[PDB]
Amino acid sequence: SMNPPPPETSNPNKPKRQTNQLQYLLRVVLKTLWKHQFAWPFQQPVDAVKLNLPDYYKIIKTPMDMGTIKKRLENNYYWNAQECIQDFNTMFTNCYIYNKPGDDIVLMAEALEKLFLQKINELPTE
Ligand SMILES: Cc1cc(/N=N/c2ccc(S(=O)(=O)Nc3ccccn3)cc2)cc(C)c1O
Repeated sequence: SMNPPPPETSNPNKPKRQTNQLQYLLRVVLKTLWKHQFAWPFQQPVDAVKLNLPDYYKIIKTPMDMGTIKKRLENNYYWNAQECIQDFNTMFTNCYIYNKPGDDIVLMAEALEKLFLQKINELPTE
């Protein structure tokens, strides 16, 4: 199997804005996660070809990753903070669906997700 195309990151037909929450999501949340020691599995789409995971996109129908999220933020692709938060949650969920408890990658996801949730608890006002 081929990899699916990556998620769209730009769309001139989708309205754009910058909000304090979206700024925080890029500058604090994304950037903090991105530099973490456990970020590497999550910095780009899962390359099921390169990793020889033929079933990955048979199981995961809503792929998402931080590279995509970063580009969406940088492109002002999101209108609502919740769209971005949802993308992060989808990314984590995919990991938990595909992988098993105690797998290194699941422990990595848990740790990154705990940091993510901590940071979104600090989202500034609307
Ligand atoms: C979310 C997710 C990621 C993944 N594999 N991801 C990668 C990402 C990057 C590399 S890397 O080889 O470019 N960089 C590395 C590889 C190992 C340690 C540090 N950096 C390898 C696997 C595999 C699975 C199932 C999965 O559910």
